[PDB]
Amino acid sequence: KFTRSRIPEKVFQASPEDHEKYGGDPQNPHKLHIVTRIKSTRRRPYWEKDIIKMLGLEKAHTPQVHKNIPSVNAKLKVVKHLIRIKPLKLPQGLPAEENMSNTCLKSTGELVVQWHLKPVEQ
Amino acid sequence: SKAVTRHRRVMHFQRQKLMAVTEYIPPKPAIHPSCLPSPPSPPQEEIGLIRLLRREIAAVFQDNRMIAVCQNVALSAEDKLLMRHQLRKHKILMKVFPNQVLKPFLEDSKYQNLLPLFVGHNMLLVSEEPKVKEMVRILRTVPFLPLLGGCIDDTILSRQGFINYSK
Amino acid sequence: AGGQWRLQQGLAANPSGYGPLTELPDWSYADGRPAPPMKGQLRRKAERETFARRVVLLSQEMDAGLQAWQLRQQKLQEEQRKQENALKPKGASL
Amino acid sequence: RGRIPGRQWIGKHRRPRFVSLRAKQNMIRRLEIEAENHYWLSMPYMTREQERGHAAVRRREAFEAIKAAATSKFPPHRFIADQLDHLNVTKKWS
RNA sequence: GAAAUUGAAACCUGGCGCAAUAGAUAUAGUACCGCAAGGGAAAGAUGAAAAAUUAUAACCAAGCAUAAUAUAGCAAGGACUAACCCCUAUACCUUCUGCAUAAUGAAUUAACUAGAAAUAACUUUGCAAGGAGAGCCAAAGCUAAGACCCCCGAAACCAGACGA
RNA sequence: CCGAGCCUGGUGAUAGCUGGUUGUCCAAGAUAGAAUCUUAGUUCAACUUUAAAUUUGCCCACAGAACCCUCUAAAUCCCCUUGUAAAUUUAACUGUUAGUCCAAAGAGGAACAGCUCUUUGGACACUAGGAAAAAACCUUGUAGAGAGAGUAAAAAAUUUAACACCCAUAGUAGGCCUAAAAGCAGCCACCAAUUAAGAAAGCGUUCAAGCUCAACACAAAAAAUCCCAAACAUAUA
RNA sequence: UCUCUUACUUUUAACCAGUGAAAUUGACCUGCCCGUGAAGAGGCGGGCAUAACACAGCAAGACGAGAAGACCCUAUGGAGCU
RNA sequence: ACCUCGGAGCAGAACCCAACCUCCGAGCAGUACAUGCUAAGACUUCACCAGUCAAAGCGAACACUCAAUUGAUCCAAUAACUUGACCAACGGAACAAGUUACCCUAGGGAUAACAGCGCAAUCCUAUUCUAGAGUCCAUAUCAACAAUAGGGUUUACGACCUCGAUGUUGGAUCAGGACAUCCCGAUGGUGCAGCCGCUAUUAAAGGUUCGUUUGUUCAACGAUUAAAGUCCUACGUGAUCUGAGUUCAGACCGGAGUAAUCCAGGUCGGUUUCUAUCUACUUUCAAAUUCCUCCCUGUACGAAAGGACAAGAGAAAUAAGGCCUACUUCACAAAGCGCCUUCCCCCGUAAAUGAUAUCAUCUCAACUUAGUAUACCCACCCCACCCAAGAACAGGGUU
Ligand code: FES
Ligand SMILES: [K+]
Ligand SMILES: [K+]
Ligand SMILES: [K+]
Ligand SMILES: [K+]
Ligand SMILES: [Mg+2]
Ligand SMILES: [Mg+2]
Ligand SMILES: [Mg+2]
Ligand SMILES: [Mg+2]
Ligand SMILES: [Mg+2]
Ligand SMILES: [Mg+2]
Ligand SMILES: [Mg+2]
Ligand SMILES: [Mg+2]
Ligand SMILES: [Mg+2]
Ligand SMILES: [Mg+2]
Ligand SMILES: [Mg+2]
Ligand SMILES: [Mg+2]
Ligand SMILES: [Mg+2]
Ligand SMILES: [Mg+2]
Ligand SMILES: [Mg+2]
Ligand SMILES: [Mg+2]
Ligand SMILES: [Mg+2]
Ligand SMILES: [Mg+2]
Ligand SMILES: [Mg+2]
Ligand SMILES: [Mg+2]
Ligand SMILES: [Mg+2]
Ligand SMILES: [Mg+2]
Ligand SMILES: [Mg+2]
Ligand SMILES: [Mg+2]
Ligand SMILES: [Mg+2]
Ligand SMILES: [Mg+2]
Ligand SMILES: [Mg+2]
Ligand SMILES: [Mg+2]
Ligand SMILES: [Mg+2]
Ligand SMILES: [Mg+2]
Ligand SMILES: [Mg+2]
Repeated sequence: KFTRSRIPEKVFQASPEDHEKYGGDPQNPHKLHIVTRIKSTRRRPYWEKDIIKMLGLEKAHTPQVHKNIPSVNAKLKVVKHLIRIKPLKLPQGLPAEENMSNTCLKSTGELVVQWHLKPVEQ
Repeated sequence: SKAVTRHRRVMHFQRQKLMAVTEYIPPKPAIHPSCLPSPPSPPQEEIGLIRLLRREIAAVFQDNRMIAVCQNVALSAEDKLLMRHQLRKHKILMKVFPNQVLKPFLEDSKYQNLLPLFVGHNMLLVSEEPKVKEMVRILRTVPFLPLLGGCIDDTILSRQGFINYSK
Repeated sequence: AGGQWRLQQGLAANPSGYGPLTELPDWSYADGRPAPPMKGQLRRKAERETFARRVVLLSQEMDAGLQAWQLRQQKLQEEQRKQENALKPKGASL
Repeated sequence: RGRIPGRQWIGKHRRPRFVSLRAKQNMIRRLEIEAENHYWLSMPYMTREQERGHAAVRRREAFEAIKAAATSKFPPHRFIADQLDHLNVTKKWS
């Protein structure tokens, strides 16, 4: 019979060679996720379809921001083969009230607060 | 069909792709080991037979003074034993030693110029008393038996030297 | 074509996504007066603001919930101290 | 010649299917993306204890909005102006 | 499926009936069919004047004619300078898990041919502890309206007649 | 058109059966079962629809759910957080339930069937692209226009068999048993002359003879109309 | 009758003239091979062939046409008979 | 045989979960005699109907055991309390069996037989293995336990397609195709002297008979032949034919049944429609196979008995294509029983030279050798007549 999957805890245990490969820091884990569905919920079990709806991943290739917390991570580990997970980086910091209209999420995972649409003078 | 079948059941395409991707890849060295200079072979301990021959060979050159070097032709065993019986009558021995054992002995020794003689099947005719005259007539029975040479009393002599010494 | 190269340059795999080619207004008046914003650009601005406001809301909520847990742990530590001050031993100990 | 008994891709004797070179590359590309997902799920920002109760107020308020909308369902008001405006169908010139 | 009991107005000269495949079958129970009982049609179209035929002009179904056909293919679509040539495309309905299916039905044109009922509930008005133009219902009901329930086909059975 | 004439009437007989069931547009919308003179049907439930009321629903952290029983199974049930927005009850009824194939666990058959029968999940009866054509495999869904763009799945590999050179006399036909069986019909022991040789590993003799070797030296394929895209080992993924 | 058929006449036949049906018919601009598919393809896939066109023959195909065929099964459908 | 109810396996861990499934049962008995009266809250065999547990209270003492051990409503009985069906078809109709090929109607490819298709248990074939037969000897042949693949000819299994006009079998006609070759051809081995044989590789160009009983397919034997191949093709072909066996109504024999009536048996008889719309096709312009006799030759071979190759000749037969001088059916002609003509190799192997691997070795090494096409057809007056030309048209002649 085909049923759900219990992923062993050892799978989600980053090795020291992985921190030098993906650029992450275990001492200072990132605060927010950037989840993007890259696979169809079709031909997948119904429980995977429901979790996609709960995470707001209906439309494909539409980035969504989630919190890096165990309860949210629990849902991600179920549909981890249908989404792309990237950390959210803040080179300029959290957007303020005056920077809401100037935000832009680049493909690298960084959210800039000054989207000037102007070539760099440097 | 059943999970286990007598014939090889066809795998699902997703499973078949998984098997193909997860195939063993042997490590490939940057330079093939055969082309690189191989390390020197480990030393080979000498066989007890080889070190036994050296002691026996050294005795021959020291005990008996006359040594005759000849080519051990492919004579019939009946004719080869009969000549040995004729040589035993005149107290003449017919000793045969391998070249790969005898050559190294003569490489560093007094009898250093006898090295080129031992090429192929060779036999040694030795005796304490140099009965050259009695030996020559025995070897004249077979015209195809060559007398390479010898060394009598620490003096190297050719076949003609034995003929002169016999007379 | 070229989607992989663009992602390595910090751009979008699809050039129509964002950048000068798409975000800029497609036309303007001859006098120089700016054109009214296009419908697609207005939709993207609203979508980006909602994404930005969610990022601020999610980050603030985690910090607010982290301070509360830190405060409760401090409160639990203090409660142990208060109970110890009650009365002094007597009898064998004195 | 070359008949496959029954249907092609079902049955005991099916038409053999082989994995192409790009098919292997596509699967490897998928694996690399998911292998990176395992890395980012191994570093939670907060533990289970810290996370607890950090969004109870927002979740409670969110459902109260659903209850308010669900309990506000009622027929719309009926105005007397709209009933009289149907008499305009017979408006004409003198 | 009652009865006691209760008690009703009542002005023929009309039509949100049909208009020649409709309305009676009806131009007629004739033609025609059957030994008999019995069954049972079809259709007509000028004008004030035919004692104006110099007449009741044009256009309109399928079917033809005007005007046979040119590689290739569910006959079309995307197109194109251009009909074809190029590219793409497994007729329709019904019955089945599944029909391009070599499963059913249809040559085609025109006309005709198949969802009727208000108990409850709902919706919208009136009045309201009452509602209703006797009766009936009522612990917010009661009165009124609106809004849901097809067509063709057996082999048979019985009664009375007509036939050797 | 006589296993019961024809005609009229009852009669618009009845048919759980067959066929048909007429304008436009939008929306929601599929596979648990039980009973049945019942399995070509119907009723109820499940599911589905609308309206209405209400508040939790789904996901799920520990904790928790048996012993005789180690297929010590995959995994459920319960379940706060959390992610989310549904769920329950009330009112009114219709309709579907002669299912398929794929993956997986296990039955029946033959560890056959496009076989039959359960369970979990997917797809199909909902669109499109790709597997040659293709209901069930893979990619992918919420709907329009464009002579824009980025991508998903997506192109089968493989060609297999050379090989020793030279040499060999002898205590002996080792005894037993056998017509005689001698290294080789069988057997008990397997020492030994000689630089170096099995009281013999195979052949050939009724038995012997003869021979070689050991020793010194030097991995297939064949069916019926007619094979079947054309091809191409070498310009930087 | 056949080995083993053959000749001839008549009718039919074909052509000219006159008269003039019927079953049939989703639409067809109606090819072959191989493969595929609801398991037997003129229409799908891959190859090959291919100006148009009437008349006369032929009967392999169009699961050809003609009476919901015969044949088994179903119905709380009929009838005869015992 | 089975139909209701319960337990165990499938169903391994909450519940649930099917057969033709894999196993065993139950239709009771016993102890009570408060096995009394009432009442919160729950379970529930996937609905309903039924079924199960139960605190407290009243009243007494000081929710019986058992997995199943059961039957609704109506009705009847009864003062009442209560009781009543192997209604076992067990969600139960108050009470009803056979037969129909004399059959009828409505449907069904949900569903049978024939066929097609799936599958390869069975069947069939080749290799692998080397035990064992073959005087000796696995491998001239043959073959066990098995193994590895292929084939889709039988017997089965599946019920997917066809129930709104194919009965099936066999024969006649004409056949196309496969090669796993019966014959002709080529070539290894042989327990191959020569003839005969056996076996293996190659070869599908050509051929593969006529009869008696039988519906026959097949088979039996009759005579032959170089041989009388195995199959497939809608178990080819039935809008080409046959209707003998089976199949509808009649009847008989034997059998079953009270009878009606039935039959995997025997016997007799028994309607086989169609005017071609479409596709395809309608002179493959022309290369032939085989036997016998003779010669070589009574030669090689053999001790004799026996007895061949290759090459050449003759004769005959069929097949293909023509013709009418005879013969014959017949007569300005057609026709055969008559006459005439007929033209290529076949690549399985057998050997040289010669390296890898200084020999040798025929070479999926370079190389060498043996077997490794022709003919026919070809122009461009026409009214009408004639014609050896012809359905029409076309074609030839008209001097
Ligand atoms: S190529 Fe390096 S040893 Fe030959
Ligand atoms: K029924
Ligand atoms: K035909
Ligand atoms: K019953
Ligand atoms: K037919
Ligand atoms: Mg299975
Ligand atoms: Mg097929
Ligand atoms: Mg009328
Ligand atoms: Mg017209
Ligand atoms: Mg085309
Ligand atoms: Mg009567
Ligand atoms: Mg009379
Ligand atoms: Mg009559
Ligand atoms: Mg009716
Ligand atoms: Mg919709
Ligand atoms: Mg009953
Ligand atoms: Mg040797
Ligand atoms: Mg005519
Ligand atoms: Mg007609
Ligand atoms: Mg055409
Ligand atoms: Mg075909
Ligand atoms: Mg085709
Ligand atoms: Mg024709
Ligand atoms: Mg005909
Ligand atoms: Mg029934
Ligand atoms: Mg229940
Ligand atoms: Mg029952
Ligand atoms: Mg029950
Ligand atoms: Mg009879
Ligand atoms: Mg062959
Ligand atoms: Mg046949
Ligand atoms: Mg036939
Ligand atoms: Mg036929
Ligand atoms: Mg007959
Ligand atoms: Mg008969
Ligand atoms: Mg002839």
